[PDB]
Amino acid sequence: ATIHVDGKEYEVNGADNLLEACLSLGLDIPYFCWHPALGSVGACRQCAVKQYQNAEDTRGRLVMSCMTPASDGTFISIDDEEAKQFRESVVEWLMTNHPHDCPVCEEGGNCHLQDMTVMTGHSFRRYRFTKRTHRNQDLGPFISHEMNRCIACYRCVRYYKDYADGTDLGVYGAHDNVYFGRPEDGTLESEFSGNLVEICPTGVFTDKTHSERYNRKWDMQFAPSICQQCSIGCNISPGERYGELRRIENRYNGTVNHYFLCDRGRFGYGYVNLKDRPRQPVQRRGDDFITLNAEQAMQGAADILRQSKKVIGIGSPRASVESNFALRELVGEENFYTGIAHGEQERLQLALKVLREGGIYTPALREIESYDAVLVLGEDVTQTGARVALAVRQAVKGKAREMAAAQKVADWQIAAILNIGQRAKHPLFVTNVDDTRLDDIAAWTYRAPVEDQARLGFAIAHALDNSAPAVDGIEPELQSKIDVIVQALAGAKKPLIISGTNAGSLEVIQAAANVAKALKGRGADVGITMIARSVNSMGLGIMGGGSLEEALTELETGRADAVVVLENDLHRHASAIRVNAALAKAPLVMVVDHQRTAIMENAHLVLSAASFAESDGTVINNEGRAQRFFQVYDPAYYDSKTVMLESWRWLHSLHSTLLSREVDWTQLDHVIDAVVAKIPELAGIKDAAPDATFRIRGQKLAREPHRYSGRTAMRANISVHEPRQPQDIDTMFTFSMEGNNQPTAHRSQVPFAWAPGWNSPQAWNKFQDEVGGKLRFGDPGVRLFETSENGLDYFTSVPARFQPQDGKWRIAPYYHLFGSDELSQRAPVFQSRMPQPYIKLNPADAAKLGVNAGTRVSFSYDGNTVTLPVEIAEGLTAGQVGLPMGMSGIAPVLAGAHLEDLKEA
Amino acid sequence: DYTLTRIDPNGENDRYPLQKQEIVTDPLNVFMGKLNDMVNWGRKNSIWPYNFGLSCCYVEMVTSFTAVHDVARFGAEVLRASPRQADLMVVAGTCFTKMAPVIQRLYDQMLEPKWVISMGACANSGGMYDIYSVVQGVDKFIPVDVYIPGCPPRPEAYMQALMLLQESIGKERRPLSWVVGDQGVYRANMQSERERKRGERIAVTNLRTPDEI
Amino acid sequence: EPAWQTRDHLDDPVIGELRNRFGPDAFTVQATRTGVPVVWIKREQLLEVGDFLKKLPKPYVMLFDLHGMDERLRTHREGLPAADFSVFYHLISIDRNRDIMLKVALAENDLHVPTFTKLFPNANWYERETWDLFGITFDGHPNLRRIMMPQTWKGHPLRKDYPARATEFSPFELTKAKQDLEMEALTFKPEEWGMKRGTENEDFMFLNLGPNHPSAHGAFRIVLQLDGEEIVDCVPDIGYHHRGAEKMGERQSWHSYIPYTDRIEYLGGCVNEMPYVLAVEKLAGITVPDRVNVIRVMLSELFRINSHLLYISTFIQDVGAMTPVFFAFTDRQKIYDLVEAITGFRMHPAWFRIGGVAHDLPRGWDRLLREFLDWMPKRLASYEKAALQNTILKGRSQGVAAYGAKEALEWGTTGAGLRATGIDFDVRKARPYSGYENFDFEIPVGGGVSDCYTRVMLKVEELRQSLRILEQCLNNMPEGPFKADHPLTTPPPKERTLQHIETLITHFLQVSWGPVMPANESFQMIEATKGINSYYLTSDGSTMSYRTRVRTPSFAHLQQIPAAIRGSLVSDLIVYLGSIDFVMSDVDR
Amino acid sequence: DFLTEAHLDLPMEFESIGKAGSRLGTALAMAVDHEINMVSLVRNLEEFFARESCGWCTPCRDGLPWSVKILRALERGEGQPGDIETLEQLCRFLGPGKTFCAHAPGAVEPLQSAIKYFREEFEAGIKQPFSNTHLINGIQPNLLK
Ligand SMILES: CCCCCCCCCCC1=C(C)C(=O)C(OC)=C(OC)C1=O
Ligand code: SF4
Ligand code: SF4
Ligand code: SF4
Ligand code: SF4
Ligand code: SF4
Ligand code: FES
Ligand SMILES: [Ca+2]
Repeated sequence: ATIHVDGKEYEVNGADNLLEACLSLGLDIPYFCWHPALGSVGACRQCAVKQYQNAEDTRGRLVMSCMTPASDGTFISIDDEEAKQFRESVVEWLMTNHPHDCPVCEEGGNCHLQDMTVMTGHSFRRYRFTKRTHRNQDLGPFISHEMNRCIACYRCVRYYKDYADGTDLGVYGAHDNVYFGRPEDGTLESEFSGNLVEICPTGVFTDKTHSERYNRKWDMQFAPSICQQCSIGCNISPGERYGELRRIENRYNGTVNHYFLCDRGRFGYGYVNLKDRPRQPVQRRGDDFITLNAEQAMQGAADILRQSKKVIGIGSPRASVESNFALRELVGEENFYTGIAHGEQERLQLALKVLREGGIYTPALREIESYDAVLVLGEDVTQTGARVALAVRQAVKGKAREMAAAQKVADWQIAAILNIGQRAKHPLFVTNVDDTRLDDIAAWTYRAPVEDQARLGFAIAHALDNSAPAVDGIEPELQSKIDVIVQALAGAKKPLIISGTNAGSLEVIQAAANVAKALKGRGADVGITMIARSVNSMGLGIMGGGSLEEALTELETGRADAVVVLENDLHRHASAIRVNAALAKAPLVMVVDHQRTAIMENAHLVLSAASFAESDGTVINNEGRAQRFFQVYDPAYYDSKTVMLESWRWLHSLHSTLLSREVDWTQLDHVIDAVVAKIPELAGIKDAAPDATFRIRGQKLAREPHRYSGRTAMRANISVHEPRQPQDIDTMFTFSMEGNNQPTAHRSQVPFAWAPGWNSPQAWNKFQDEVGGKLRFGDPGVRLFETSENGLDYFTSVPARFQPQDGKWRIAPYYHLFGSDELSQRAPVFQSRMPQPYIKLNPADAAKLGVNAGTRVSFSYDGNTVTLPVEIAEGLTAGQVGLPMGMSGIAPVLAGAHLEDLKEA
Repeated sequence: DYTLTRIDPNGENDRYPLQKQEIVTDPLNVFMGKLNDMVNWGRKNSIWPYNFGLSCCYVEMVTSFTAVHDVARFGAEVLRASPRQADLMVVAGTCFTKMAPVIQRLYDQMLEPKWVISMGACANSGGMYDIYSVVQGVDKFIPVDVYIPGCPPRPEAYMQALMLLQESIGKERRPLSWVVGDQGVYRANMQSERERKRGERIAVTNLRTPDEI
Repeated sequence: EPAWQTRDHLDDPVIGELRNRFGPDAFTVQATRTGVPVVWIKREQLLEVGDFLKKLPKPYVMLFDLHGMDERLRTHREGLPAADFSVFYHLISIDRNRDIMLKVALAENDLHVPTFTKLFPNANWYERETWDLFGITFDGHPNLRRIMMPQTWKGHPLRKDYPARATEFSPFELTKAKQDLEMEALTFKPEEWGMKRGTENEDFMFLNLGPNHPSAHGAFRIVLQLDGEEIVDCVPDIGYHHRGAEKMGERQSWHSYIPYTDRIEYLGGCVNEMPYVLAVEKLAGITVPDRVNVIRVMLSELFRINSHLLYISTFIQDVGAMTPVFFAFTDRQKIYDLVEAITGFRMHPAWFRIGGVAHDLPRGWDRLLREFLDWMPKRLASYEKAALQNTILKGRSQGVAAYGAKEALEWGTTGAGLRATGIDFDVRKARPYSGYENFDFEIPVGGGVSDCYTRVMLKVEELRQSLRILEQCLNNMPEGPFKADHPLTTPPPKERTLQHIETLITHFLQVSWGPVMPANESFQMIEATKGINSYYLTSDGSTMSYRTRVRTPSFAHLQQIPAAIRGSLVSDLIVYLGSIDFVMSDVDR
Repeated sequence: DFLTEAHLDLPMEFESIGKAGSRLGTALAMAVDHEINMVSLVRNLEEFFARESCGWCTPCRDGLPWSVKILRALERGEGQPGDIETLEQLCRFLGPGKTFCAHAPGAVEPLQSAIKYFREEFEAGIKQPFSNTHLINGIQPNLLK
């Protein structure tokens, strides 16, 4: 389509509205109520442009550009006098009640309303009457509420209710007294409530965790990074000030997370700022602890390692690819062990084998929203892979989108689309041990043990393809539900099968692979998604290595007298008694970590590693995309005593000091080249980001905004002499504002969005090819593997049905978005949000034990008799007890395990 | 409460200043102290500044020399063009990177005793010129006795720094002769002017409004 | 049509003359807010175009400016030729009262331009600075060495990839080896400037007149080749006062750069602020009210009197009579009484704003202005009779370092030297700005010879004329706003900021991220205290300047020095330095 | 829109009432006698229209209360210069197409017609000079001319 704007010809998409077409062309139209992810509603009336039918038309008519299609032959004027006056009048009307709050408002300098007030040129107040006011609500620990600043743009309710399917936010009242919030005080229950702070164009909804230590956006040092709290790999922009991680903003990745994070990623960063973190290497001598610098630590550790007969390494899925590889080079390939348990490793390598050998395409997170039917097997996605649950909700809304497209309704007219669809949606079938948060939109929910969920999957695969192995002993009611699922999946043009390692059973993954294979054999465009546990679970699985049990028995037999543990607490993947005994038997334990873990009470050496905010590296997400995260700040800029290095830097220098008696701190690209030379399956991590020599016209990429303040005062209490800005030899970013952050710069890694006149998160418009699309020079990250030409065979290992047996309780995993991830549960803001510890019981089993709701029961697992209050679970199948995985004392390796001597005590 | 400086231009130290400083106690008997006081009185009441300027701060310093301020009243107007006859170097202006070896050479060509006043924000720290061609403070290589904030400090601020230097000179200990005795230079560790004036500064409540003359 | 509107200046007759001579496809006309026709010409035709402009019927006689620009990060180059770098040539026709800006586009690998030194001899230092700061080579330049940076400097600091701040690099560490190295690099090498060590009969003495000399007006060295006391030749060595002010222009917001404009010519104050705020107001599309114009004119004339008082008294001191500097600095204190009362500061008021001034005039300013206007004329008459009419001063200054109109034009000399040659060119009359056309004042001109004495007495007459302008400012002071009603007036009026939310929003964003200037190029030329001072601003659409080019007159006068003093005694050079009216902040920026 | 006595000889059709700058509407006409102040009548109308806003769109929800407060000031004799021009601009910018639905164009029809036909009653309420700011001691205001 060809449009004319102010006498200039432009080529646009005719299926787009005029506002998104003109913003994609770089033109400036002020707007409030429209969002790229939410569609157009025409509420705020800010986006007015004058429209003409012909070129020889001079009268024109003001229209909403967000509500007007960008068809062929339209003439519009943005800079028309009447349009400019009306847009200024809309800003002035919004200003009549707006509080005088900018100095004490957390949105200031990041506020879309400030930007549009300036953009329209409204700076003179002539309204002289009173401003309306509102009381605020308590919305929980994450979101602060200030309704005085509301402009009634309806973005919050549209996002929260229509997009995120939340139920506890709404709009109340009437004419000029419209109120946006909850029906009463309480915590916002959506797992994606944190996106309101960027969705709201004012300071009504603000980040309370950032508000505790608030700084303005210009004072922030940003870097492009990857969220470390699960395996999805959402792109984040962490920002720091005065040596502490202040905020996590969404970094737009049009392929992965686009505009949205989940609340675990947004608010679970507080472990970075814990005061008990190791900042220096510490060596234990008897009961004394001596702080070493980097060289003495390397020399002493290398001497003890040279004296040792066998050194083994225990990696972790928390650590990056480079750190795990550096440990593997330090100890040797045959002496390297992944830090996860044997069953966890078996499930992870099976998921990897399905992904890169099953012949079925694995979609990126944005691509999930385009699928026509979803079957989730075993994986409680909202608690383990939350952004996948948000994307699945969008895929479910696809049916209303299709019905509206059949009636020639434009895809941005979201209200008409929702009116046409009503309650119709694409089929979603979820299986879990209990109810899920997806059950409100699920066509069916199967609450069953993991063996029974696997058997349901095997039956679905057999009914789709008779060559798949059959399962006998299916009830006619379950058979009818199976035929419902089969008729839904067979009629889908794009079916999606989601599973993962979190269900704790190999057979659930095998059944999901069988269903995907059966759908592929019918010639369907089937996708498969596997949800891993940690940020670099897939990278550790690709790298491989022995299980934690093998490392523990090597230490226990005495064959290994030195162990180097990298970023692993070892209690999440094995019994703490066995781990403590094995680590006490070893004469040398070295722990390279950034968090104060329990295994440093027996560590002879503790290397203060960097967290993700102080390190660079590569992580592999659940769909096999290698993504580079960059260091945010130098921790030694303020505290010169801080010796906190990247884990791969520590281990590379340790290997160098062990071999040639000399210290080599190396560079990141050298380690990356070593990875891609030694491990060919990880060869794609070279292209995840350009190397440290990359420039934009000779200049590096800036980590902080050009108006970054306080350079000659922020360290002045320590010393009046300003030091050099810390140097970044590892990456293409500079630790200063003396660099490039132009929206037209040819790069993919954008540390933060800012454009002149656009200080808010709406500045991401200028960094995209089209608004709501891709970053204009490609999204960062690269897939490690393609879809294989040939698939796998059917897994014939159909399990028998679950049988309750007396005195033996099967542990059903219950994951929590706040609590089940180790580092984010260490954050202090998550303690209020985390549930109280509990044990779930069936009503029949609780009646058999003579136990009511709330009473404490004691059970023993591996010599640990722990007590827990009882919560009654209606949906949990009898013969099981529900346990919160990943909490204090409940390791996720307990998923699928058994229990003895469960009695009331 | 004294810092002792010993210079060593030919020692095993390359970084300027070519000196070592150590915190010591006052070395000061009934006649040597009186004659040291007499020498300090004579030196503090006859301070000949070096006619040396880098930028606008020099204009304010020589403004203090003129009739409306008359720094001659303190006995500090003599304004030598030669570094050999000058006692006080006022770094009055930006320490440009190209000018830094020149400033070092001129400081080297001055003779004992010598004092340094860093006048203005540029000389103090680089000031507003955090820029490629400017040394961020003359105290990166020249030992400085008095710092004057301001851009420029007004002529009476330069006079106030002259009085501050006079109080610092009046209680310093220097060798009475180069043939016999301790040759190191002892400078008293004065109380900061910020902490001295904090009591009367915080007690300020009201100032004149900026609306009248 | 407002004066700040974008114009291509196609109706300028020089465009038609260039079209008839070279053809319509030989050049591209760029529409700017500079007020000047901007013409992109090919590199191969630069000398032909310059020669054609030099030999026009009413010719372009002065190369006003010559510098470079790094266009690699400029995102808004619509209608512009493809360029990684560019070199611009600002040429003035005095008899036409017109000017033109030629622009040459350059690729990154081929960074060489033909030298302009044959057409305009003052292009030598401009090309040395463009080579120093951008790395652009000028082919055929007789000595293309660094002029702002030391000889052992790496890189070209005005390039976009060169870091601005000192804290990007290691802190300055003066060691013995470094001190010896840069002191060797500062040592004059007479073989590199084509000078011999002497004749057969006698040796030439190579003398450092500066950087620490009583007659050098700052950090400034002239290397004198002396035969006895005769100056065989001299090499003025500048760059000792280089502050990176243009680079800082790319480093500060449009508002936060104003104090830097103050310190370009540090005896000028608000005079230095005026061309910058006028050029930014052209970028912002702001027409300031009449009271703003009168306030800015009054502050400019007060600082012109301040600067002229210092200049006249220091000339008298350099000639040998040391008494009038005491009285003249008392007069400067009377001016400073008024200036401190109005702006809160003596030397660098930083008081002009985009769209106006920082505050209204305080109550009782007219009392202080009346006191100064009563105080000044008897003092000035006393200075004239006691020193300027002394025949020993006349014998030290009359006929000393003399040049004519041709020498003034070929070296870019402006201000009192140019008008001492008889050319009646003052910016406040030829191209009126800031409401100067509403004041009646004369422009003093010389008889045809630019003497030391003639330059000083012309500045005395300029002081008297500024007193007349100040009398008119005192008597006819308009009532009205001290800030314009524009949305880009930075900052807004403070009382409305403190009680109105939309004004508070505007203030919040203007002082933090900065005012957004839409992408354009602007230019403002003013009559500063020491000559013609100009700002050339390129906005790329951001809150920071993409390029801030400051043309200062002292650079041109110091380049003129060796032509006008060659073959004179050293005392003549002392008097010449005293009569130029320069400061080295102006020279080195 | 309000109509005067001269429009009483108009047929009650959509087209004929439309050409007279009004609307036939529900065709249930209301008479205004000489004892009714037009400012008070339009204030009552606008109070109804502002409080019956659904709150969806900015011009109606936030511009009708501004007109209500202006008319309240005019009724009390506390109007200030620029109030009538603000009412006229509000009538212009709340017309058809500016708002999401037709509630606000109908709201501003009587206001614009009463200003058109009975402007002398609206100017009678403007008695005080325009003042939006209080004095802040120490800061000199920017006195416009
Ligand atoms: C000595 C009695 C009072 C007179 C003060 C000196 C007269 C004004 C100084 C002029 C001057 C300026 C501005 C100046 O910048 C300079 O370079 C540092 C000089 O050379 C030393 C000067 O002489
Ligand atoms: S929401 Fe925006 S405009 Fe309102 S007080 Fe906060 S920063 Fe200011
Ligand atoms: S709370 Fe924020 S997002 Fe919701 S309507 Fe108000 S301004 Fe819009
Ligand atoms: S879904 Fe996972 S990767 Fe994404 S923000 Fe949440 S915890 Fe982080
Ligand atoms: S501190 Fe200010 S007044 Fe002094 S030299 Fe620097 S810029 Fe000039
Ligand atoms: S004009 Fe209609 S849509 Fe807009 S707020 Fe008023 S009643 Fe609601
Ligand atoms: S953005 Fe179009 S009316 Fe709100
Ligand atoms: Ca690093």
